[PDB]
Amino acid sequence: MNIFEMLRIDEGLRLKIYKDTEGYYTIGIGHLLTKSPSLNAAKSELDKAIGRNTNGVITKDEAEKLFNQDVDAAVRGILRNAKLKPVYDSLDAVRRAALINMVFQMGETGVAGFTNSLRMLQQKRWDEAAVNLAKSRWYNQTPNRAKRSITTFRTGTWDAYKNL
Ligand SMILES: [Cl-]
Ligand SMILES: [Cl-]
Repeated sequence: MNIFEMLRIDEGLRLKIYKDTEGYYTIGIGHLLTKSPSLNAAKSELDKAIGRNTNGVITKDEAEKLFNQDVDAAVRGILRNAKLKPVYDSLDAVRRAALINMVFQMGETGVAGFTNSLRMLQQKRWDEAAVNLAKSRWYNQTPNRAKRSITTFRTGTWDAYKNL
C-alpha cells in the first residue's frame, strides 16, 4: 500500500465533472476545480488545468497526471509549512501517508489548524491524538473516510484499507 493507492481508494476516479461531498465541482481523483457555484467557471478551470478544450470530460491518463501533481503539491505544502513540517519529520512512513491524505483533502491551512492533535502526534500519543482528531467537523461530515486516516495514525499500519 502507498499514498497513491490510499488516496485512490478514498477519492475514487471520475472522468466527468462531479460535485464532491461539500457540493464543489471536482474531477478525476478528487481534483477540486472551484468553489464557485458555476459549471462554466468549473469548465474553464478544467480546460486551463488540462491544457485543451475538454468539455467537462477527461481521460484516465489526464486524471492520473492531475493526481500526481496534486500529491506532489500536498507534500510540498507540508514541507513548506512551519507547523506541519516538524510533525511530518517526526513520523514513520505509514503515518506520514495519513498526514498527506488530510492535507490533500483539506488543504495545508486546514490541517495546520489542528493544533492540539498535531502536538499529540508529534509526542507520539496515538490514542489521545485519535480521540482529539475525531472532535472535528471533518470527522462529523465524512466519518468513514476520517476514520480510515485516524486509524492509520493510531496504529501505524494500513489495516483500515486492507479489503478496500
Ligand atoms: Cl492544476
Ligand atoms: Cl466518509
